[PDB]
Amino acid sequence: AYTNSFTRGVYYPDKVFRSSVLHSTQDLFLPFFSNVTWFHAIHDNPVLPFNDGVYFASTEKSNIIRGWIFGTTLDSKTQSLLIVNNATNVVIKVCEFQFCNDPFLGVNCTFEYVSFKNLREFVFKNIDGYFKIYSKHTPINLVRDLPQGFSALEPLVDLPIGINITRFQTLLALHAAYYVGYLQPRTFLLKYNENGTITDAVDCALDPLSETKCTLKSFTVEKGIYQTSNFR
Amino acid sequence: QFGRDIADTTDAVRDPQTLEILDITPCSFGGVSVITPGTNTSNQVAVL
Amino acid sequence: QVQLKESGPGLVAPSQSLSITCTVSGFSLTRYGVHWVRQPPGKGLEWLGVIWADGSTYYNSALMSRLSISKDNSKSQVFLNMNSLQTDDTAKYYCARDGRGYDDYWGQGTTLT
Amino acid sequence: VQPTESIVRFPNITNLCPFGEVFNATRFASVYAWNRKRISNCVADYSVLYNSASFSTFKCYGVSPTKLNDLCFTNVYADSFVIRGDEVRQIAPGQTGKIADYNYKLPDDFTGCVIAWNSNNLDSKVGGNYNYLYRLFRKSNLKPFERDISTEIYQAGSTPCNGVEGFNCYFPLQSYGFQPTNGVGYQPYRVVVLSFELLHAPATVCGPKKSTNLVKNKCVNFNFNGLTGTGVLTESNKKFLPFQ
Amino acid sequence: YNSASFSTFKCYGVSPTKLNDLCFTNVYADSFVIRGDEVRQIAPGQTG
Amino acid sequence: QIVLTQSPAIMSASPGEKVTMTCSASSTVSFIYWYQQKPGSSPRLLIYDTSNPASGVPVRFSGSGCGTSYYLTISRMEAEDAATYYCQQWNTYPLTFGAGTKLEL
Ligand SMILES: *[C@@H]1O[C@H](CO)[C@@H](O[C@@H]2O[C@H](CO)[C@@H](O)[C@H](O)[C@H]2NC(C)=O)[C@H](O)[C@H]1NC(C)=O
Ligand SMILES: *[C@@H]1O[C@H](CO)[C@@H](O)[C@H](O)[C@H]1NC(C)=O
Ligand SMILES: *[C@@H]1O[C@H](CO)[C@@H](O)[C@H](O)[C@H]1NC(C)=O
Ligand SMILES: *[C@@H]1O[C@H](CO)[C@@H](O)[C@H](O)[C@H]1NC(C)=O
Ligand SMILES: *[C@@H]1O[C@H](CO)[C@@H](O)[C@H](O)[C@H]1NC(C)=O
Ligand SMILES: *[C@@H]1O[C@H](CO)[C@@H](O)[C@H](O)[C@H]1NC(C)=O
Ligand SMILES: *[C@@H]1O[C@H](CO)[C@@H](O)[C@H](O)[C@H]1NC(C)=O
Ligand SMILES: *[C@@H]1O[C@H](CO)[C@@H](O)[C@H](O)[C@H]1NC(C)=O
Repeated sequence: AYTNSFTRGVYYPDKVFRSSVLHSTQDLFLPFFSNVTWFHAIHDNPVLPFNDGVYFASTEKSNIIRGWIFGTTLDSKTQSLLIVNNATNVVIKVCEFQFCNDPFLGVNCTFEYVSFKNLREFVFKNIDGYFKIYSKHTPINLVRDLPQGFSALEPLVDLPIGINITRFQTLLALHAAYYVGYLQPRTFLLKYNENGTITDAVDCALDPLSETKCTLKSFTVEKGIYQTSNFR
Repeated sequence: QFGRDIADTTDAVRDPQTLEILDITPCSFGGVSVITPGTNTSNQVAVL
Repeated sequence: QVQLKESGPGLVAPSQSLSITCTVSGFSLTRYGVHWVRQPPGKGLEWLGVIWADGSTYYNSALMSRLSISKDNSKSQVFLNMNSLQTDDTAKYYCARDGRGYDDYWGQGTTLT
Repeated sequence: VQPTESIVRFPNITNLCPFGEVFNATRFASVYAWNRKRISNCVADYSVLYNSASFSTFKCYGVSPTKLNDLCFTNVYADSFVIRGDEVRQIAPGQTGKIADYNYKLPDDFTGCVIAWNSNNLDSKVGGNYNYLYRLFRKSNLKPFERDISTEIYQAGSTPCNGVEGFNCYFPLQSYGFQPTNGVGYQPYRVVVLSFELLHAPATVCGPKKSTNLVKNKCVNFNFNGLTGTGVLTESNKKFLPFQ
Repeated sequence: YNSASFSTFKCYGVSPTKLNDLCFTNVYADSFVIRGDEVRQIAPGQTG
Repeated sequence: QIVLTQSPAIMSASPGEKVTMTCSASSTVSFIYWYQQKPGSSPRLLIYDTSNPASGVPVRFSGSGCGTSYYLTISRMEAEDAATYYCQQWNTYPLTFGAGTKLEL
């Protein structure tokens, strides 16, 4: 069912520092007030399409999500990224690991590296084989349902895994309300504050009022009648 | 075989299988206008 | 079996000419290639080799007078003839075939001079 | 007011890359199931390539061989191939042919440059070097930079050939032959391609240019990772995030 | 297109990827032998 | 290309005394084939590219080389009697056969 999700699903489209500016860009964004699948981790871990890139968000209390796996068949026939978070040492491998029939967490690699109250949101996308990672850390206090608010994700890590990602899967710990959104080639106006953090956005195709705001390049519209588009 | 308009665009074609003439009329289109009060008052709008 | 066999090897004479023929069975001369290698007594071997489907020829030699391939392309035999070969050459003559690889088979013939 | 002096600074990391591991090494991949290699944290030192190279072709897109030192490249990838010279002309963007449809599609929007030299003294074989393998039929044509490693027997009729050879049924794979006295256009070539993006990104591989000290509050000609200009450099309080 | 015997395909009229869809009112085949070094000479604006 | 060969003259006291064979060549050669001969009678049997064996030969062989110099190593049993080796190049004509002499008793 729909909720008032507002402006979730917005990430930094590029790596340019900007402040006190409204920037219009075309990229893969989460449609405003769109459907996001609500998953449960009690006592629901399907494989979802990736399309051209996926926005990720999760809320945790016991670090249930510790590593993502990307691939096509999950059957040892191709290279598969394996991420494990044990102690405080991140280890990344992309070998053809033999996984169990039912992966769970208890309470040919080309790039190896070895080192609810808090939601850690990430963006994972593959452009010409390049695995780009974005993230943002912020405290919240909400367990029951989708968090209300806005939070933009900065990039931190770029892993050259070289896998064409079309599907992805989550990991549930069986004895963690995680969120999955989807990107679309929508045009958004992103507002950067004095510290260069985007706090809001307008989806130019949500409705005629959003079209008016997008056309006039402002978040306030004066009283009157505006010609904004053409029906085809 | 071909017809032309004032703008030199294609007006009609003869079907290569059945020798009939079909007119080509561009698909329906038109302007959309939005009548709205300021956002400091209400979020209700009307569409013309 | 796939086979190479040696036929009418040269025999002692005062005349310095010598003749030898080699015969092939279980494969056609149009289907693979056969290479011809010679050893002086007390020395390493010496080589003449060519790669073909049929009818082609390739040569490199320190001397080439009177010399070009001689062949009876009915599959019967391949033939060698030289005026002075008895003194100059051919204590032993060897008959050998090559394919794409790891299918290479050798036959040995002994020439009396 | 005119500038008085230039200020040049680059990251203080030097080690050999080396290029010899990419270029000089032996027995590199066949045309399909080609390989990708990544290079970081080394001095560019192209001048050794300028002196040593005897390569029969260089062509570069969006860059020139002069103005090539004093460039910092954010990512570097190298791809190696064994090819027949008609394909060497085919490897250009926008073309058509077996290569551009089936194997190694290359986009018109590209910033790299591609190098070829003729290996006939090594790659060719007496009796043919069959180990170089290429694919002749596919139901559709690929988008740039992805491989296929597959076999699903091609059907050339309405009836199936039931996953086995038979009537109107072909194995999609065939072998090149290169020989002595090869056709000069046919004979084998080795091709290497490099791809990079030149701006707005922290980089690691920089050219062989020594740094100097920087002087503040004066009009200077500066060069930071290839970005040049004239201006006064002062302190700031802008807290950049790690990726910026 | 599948024949591998051709060394070069440079077109000035139509793009090499459009020949599968586009079709023509007439085709003429001008057939003759030239010297290799003169291949560059068969182009508009060239002399010899 | 001309190729040049060296060999020792040696008296053994046991098997496991390691043995090496070497060839040196006048110019670059990319592909070479590896052959063993028994004295007195001269059938021919081959060890080919990537130094993989043909049928009918012991498993303990490995070959790897460097330009203008080729090496393969053998450890035990009958090769002490049986091994005489020739090196030949197949990249361009003429296919020179090479020469030499080797013995163990
Ligand atoms: C992106 O990954 C997808 C997923 O494997 C690749 O698409 C598959 O291609 C095979 C080969 O024909 C098909 O049999 C599968 O049906 C495809 N998968 C799906 C989900 O449709 C695709 O080739 C990859 N593309 C790139 C550019 O890497
Ligand atoms: C969004 O999810 C709700 C769940 O009840 C569903 O009814 C609705 O059809 C979905 N939206 C679209 C566009 O399908
Ligand atoms: C977790 O502990 C195991 C114990 O053997 C170790 O092998 C592994 O490297 C640890 N995890 C990480 C991510 O380092
Ligand atoms: C690793 O890649 C090589 C290609 O160099 C391939 O031959 C091999 O099958 C791969 N093995 C695994 C386990 O992925
Ligand atoms: C921006 O950073 C400064 C640094 O002290 C801080 O005072 C200010 O509150 C920040 N602004 C926002 C909107 O967080
Ligand atoms: C096929 O072309 C012929 C040629 O005139 C025509 O009579 C016929 O209508 C065409 N077929 C169809 C299904 O239109
Ligand atoms: C709209 O509301 C804003 C609130 O900040 C106020 O400043 C502005 O004067 C208002 N305009 C009108 C036309 O009421
Ligand atoms: C390539 O490697 C060979 C190995 O001996 C060496 O002689 C040659 O100088 C190297 N070439 C370059 C350009 O490094």
